[PDB]
Amino acid sequence: QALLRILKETEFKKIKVLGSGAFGTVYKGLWIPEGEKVKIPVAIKELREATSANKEILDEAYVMASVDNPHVCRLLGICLTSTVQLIMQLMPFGCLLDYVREHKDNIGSQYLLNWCVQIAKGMNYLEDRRLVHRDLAARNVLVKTPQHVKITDFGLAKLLVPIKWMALESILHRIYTHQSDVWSYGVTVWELMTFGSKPYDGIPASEISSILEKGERLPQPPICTIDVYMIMRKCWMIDADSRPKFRELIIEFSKMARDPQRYLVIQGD
Ligand SMILES: *CCC(=O)N[C@@H]1CN(c2nc(Nc3cn(C)nc3OC)c3ncn(C)c3n2)C[C@H]1F
Repeated sequence: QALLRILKETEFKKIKVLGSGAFGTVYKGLWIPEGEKVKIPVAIKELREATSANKEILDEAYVMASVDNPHVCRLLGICLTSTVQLIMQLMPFGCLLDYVREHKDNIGSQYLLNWCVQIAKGMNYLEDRRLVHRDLAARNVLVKTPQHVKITDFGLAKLLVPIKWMALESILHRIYTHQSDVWSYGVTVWELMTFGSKPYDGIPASEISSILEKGERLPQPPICTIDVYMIMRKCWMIDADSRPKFRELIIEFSKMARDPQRYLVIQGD
């Protein structure tokens, strides 16, 4: 339990709002641990107040605090009052979804393929721990530096619907496995390769199941060669066991990262 710090209310201060939504509020703030001589920049995520067991909350937070990988965000500390407040390291460049949209003209093939490797490394770490993420998406990848991204919000779903990132078996039967995480990974890569386009844009969530049942899939991004699109398509196979494994995705995307211009055709790159 020494991985999870229980923070007093005086030990952290919210300074600036970073974002707000149905989940709650995320702040940029300071962590001032008592009996220490340092003030640490952190993000503070205050979940929306709920009418619903503390023992199971701490137990899940202990798991979130136990993740130890350069490409998965760790839970630094927690503060339980009428609300749940999660403290973690501040990722100054924000979410990868906003980043690829803001830098669509200045992102080369090497950055994109390196991100695919790092996301697959983080997800493979979780699979080795027998942990399922359930909400992998570009909005849930954070940018520590342009060459270092981390998967965020692990365990938050269990602590508490992204239809367009979900595998068909998850939509129809609410089944979540590592192989359904692979489907979400495929959609995430598609978000990256389109510089942040919305998947199935304008299509209501209730229609997605019938799109997948008919055999339709997200279209090939303009910059993607057929080798990269084949990986995305394999992530979206109906048979979950036929999808790639995260360990295989690391190998194949690391191979492409060694000659990135061969696999992504980007103007000016
Ligand atoms: C794209 C998804 C999204 O917009 N999420 C918002 C922002 N969130 C968030 N942001 C950061 N870093 C950051 C973002 N901005 C605009 N400035 C900074 O730092 C200066 C972050 N670091 C750690 N964690 C958990 C973060 N979350 C979540 C939504 F509010």
